[PDB]
Amino acid sequence: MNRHYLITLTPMDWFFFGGERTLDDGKSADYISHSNKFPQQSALLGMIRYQLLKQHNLLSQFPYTENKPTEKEIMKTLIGEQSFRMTERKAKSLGLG
RNA sequence: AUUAAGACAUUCGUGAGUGAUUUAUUUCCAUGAAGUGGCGU
Repeated sequence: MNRHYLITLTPMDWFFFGGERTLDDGKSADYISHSNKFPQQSALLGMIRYQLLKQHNLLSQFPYTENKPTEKEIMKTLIGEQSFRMTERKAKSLGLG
């Protein structure tokens, strides 16, 4: 009913985890891009959602579509209807699928 | 779907320009074209 897994990630090559991308904003990029030693938990959650959408073959491919609202419902109940945001940081549930 | 995706440390570039294997050095030093007469007593 509620199965728990342990997921181990083995780096097969050199990895790069993004930073602030800038000490300011506007249009500037950073000439030196530094790698965080750890990814954000948002990255882990998005990886889980993407892999779940890969197992159940419901992926967003090539320009743009509307994804067959029944498929929209199944994707909502699989991965949730929304990404990780800190607006719902006090919500009692993860809000995902 | 995850501070994400795309991005050759690459383009142009003669190991080239000036440079006498030249300067100094006697094929020279020593050396007899010389030696001897013979026989007919």
